[PDB]
Amino acid sequence: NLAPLPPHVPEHLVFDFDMYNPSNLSAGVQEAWAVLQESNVPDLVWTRCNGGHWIATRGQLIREAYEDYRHFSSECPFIPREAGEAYDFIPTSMDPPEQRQFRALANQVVGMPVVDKLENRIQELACSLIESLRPQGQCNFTEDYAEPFPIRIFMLLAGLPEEDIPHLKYLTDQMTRPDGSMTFAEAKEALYDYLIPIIEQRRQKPGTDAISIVANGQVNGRPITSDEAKRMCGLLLVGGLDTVVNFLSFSMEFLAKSPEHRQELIERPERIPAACEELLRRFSLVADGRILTSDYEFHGVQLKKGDQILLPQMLSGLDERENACPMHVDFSRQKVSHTTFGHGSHLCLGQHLARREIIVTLKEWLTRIPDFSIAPGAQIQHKSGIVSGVQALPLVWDPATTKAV
Ligand code: HEM
Repeated sequence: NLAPLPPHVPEHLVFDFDMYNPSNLSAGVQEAWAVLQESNVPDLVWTRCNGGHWIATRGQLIREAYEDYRHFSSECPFIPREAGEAYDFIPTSMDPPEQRQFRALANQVVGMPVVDKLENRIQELACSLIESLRPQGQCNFTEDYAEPFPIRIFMLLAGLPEEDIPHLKYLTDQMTRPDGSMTFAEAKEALYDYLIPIIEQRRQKPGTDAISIVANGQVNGRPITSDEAKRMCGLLLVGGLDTVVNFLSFSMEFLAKSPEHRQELIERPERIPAACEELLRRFSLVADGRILTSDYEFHGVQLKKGDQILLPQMLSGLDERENACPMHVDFSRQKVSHTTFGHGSHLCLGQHLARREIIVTLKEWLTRIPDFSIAPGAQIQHKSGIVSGVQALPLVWDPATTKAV
């Protein structure tokens, strides 16, 4: 379903990419997107799918667009428009200078100091989940570890009941990888029906959980509103539930297939940090955009006020101009260039938590279960959207090759 080409678009710039169902999906998600970087594709293209929108295909353009909030506003950051429209998360649907005050608070909740404090639980929970898995010689990594690990830590941070997971998780998924089961607004509403009561309850009787800190926070010398708090917490949930979860499955899927990569990490543990970076570049998975605040001419292409443009954070690091042999995983690259956690003022606050969750998992999984692989005849399927994912990850191993700790 291609929408009719708007008048201002040179037909030579058309490239019908469907962000929700790329063509090469079988080959893998990062691979399906990278077709945008082939020689036959202009740097800046227009796609008639999902209502028509621009796509910047190169690291350089993406970084520029992200730096430029004057022209490229966060107001309507999701494609399609109804989604970017219904989207009112804070600080994500705001531009500087307004953005800054909400950012500062959100930072209080997810920042470094919080990670440092939660470190022992992270380490505790991972060791526990793995040890539990170890003797089975088989899981569903996606359901068995990728989901529980990050979510339980979040539920811990937020002081929310583990029981709300399934419900919460469904709504989150609807937003990033729309099912067709519910629209963005319907989905936004449900997450909101959820948060409302809790926030109220934490304004009256504050805790030490993330929600309490948000609900009772100060912004521009005055108290945050209830609606504002609802809107921050809404974002925290989606990052908490939907990002780390998917990243881990790509990395684990990759590790299950590359014995040599596993080994390197086992023998030269000092490399874990460099490898985490490489994996964040290679298995990057977020694609959001911006809205043109006016007519603007960008790299010789005429953009019209109101046009949306996708600036796929995923693409910067896969771009050959940025990284030689981009599709190749090399833990010892001189420079790992990516924008996996974004670029500009909206640079991801949860990056610290995310990095801690990844490193712990690698170090801990490798220690106990150094040798594993994908279940014979399982066919791994990726999914595309704002946040790309893995559907299921059937792994098998010989219990006799594991090590208890
Ligand atoms: C795999 C890990 C993650 C990746 C790849 C990721 C990616 C991103 C991206 C690309 C952005 C900027 C979007 C934009 O400019 O439109 C962002 C922003 C944000 N992320 Fe992360 N995210 C991850 C994990 C997390 C976690 C664990 C949290 C905290 C629970 C989180 C919280 C946030 C927040 C609060 C923002 C907004 C910052 C602002 O608007 O100034 N993210 N993330």
